[PDB]
This record gives sequence, structure tokens and C-alpha cells, in this order.
Amino acid sequence: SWHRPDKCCLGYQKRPLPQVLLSSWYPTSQLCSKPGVIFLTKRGRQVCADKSKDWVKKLMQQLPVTAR
Amino acid sequence: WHRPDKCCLGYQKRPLPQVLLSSWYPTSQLCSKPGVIFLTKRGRQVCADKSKDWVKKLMQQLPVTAR
Repeated sequence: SWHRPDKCCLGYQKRPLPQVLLSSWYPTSQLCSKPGVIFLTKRGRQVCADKSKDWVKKLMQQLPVTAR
Repeated sequence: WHRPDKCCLGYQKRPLPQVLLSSWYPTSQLCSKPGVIFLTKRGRQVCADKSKDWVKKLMQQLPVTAR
């Protein structure tokens, strides 16, 4: 059927992620347990981040949002 | 690595036919809503409310997915 499961963020990257490691990002659904953005690292690695923090918002600016 | 988790953000309305299903898997316990996921013969993933009668019966019946 078509009622797919959705990637949510349950945890949050503690240590701020450096820009040079990241390739892009996409936000999570508004219905997720908590608000979350997902940063794409240049080896496909997806890391959850807490968007209510100064350093993550930085990356949300500087980084292009996931085409997928 | 704080990877995203597959959580069930909505529940399959009507019951699923068992012969269309190969196996089921529970979401992360830290997911907001406590739903299960089914594997079809096709390989599609379907969210289900484990608080229904037709979903638990399908859980007894079918094998638990291999994470």
C-alpha cells in the first residue's frame, strides 16, 4: 500500500558538525515526534540535528536543501 | 552518528491481506506513535496500528522482520 514510514529524528547530533563535511540537508515531516532536520554528509551519512540551536540554523542557511 | 529513525506517522486504514504480507517489524520504541510496519511480497513498507484486532493477528501469524 501507500502509507509509507517516515524518517524522524529521535536523537540529535551533540558536537556541532563542521560545514566541510556536509553536502546538503532536508527537514523532517511536521508530524515527527520532534522537530528535526537531517544533514547529508558527503558519504551519504545522514545525521539528525536539533534545529532550535544557533549552529544548526547556520548550516540550514549555508547548505542547500536535499533535492530528494 | 545520530541517524534518523523510521517512525509511523500515519496508520493504514483498512486491514491488509496476509498473503500480500511477508513480515512485520516494530518501529523504534522512542517513536511518538506505537505502530508496526509490514513487508509486502513486493517489498513495500506499510504502517499499522498495533492497537487494532486485525494488525495483532497479522503479527502473531507473520514472522518478525530481520532488522
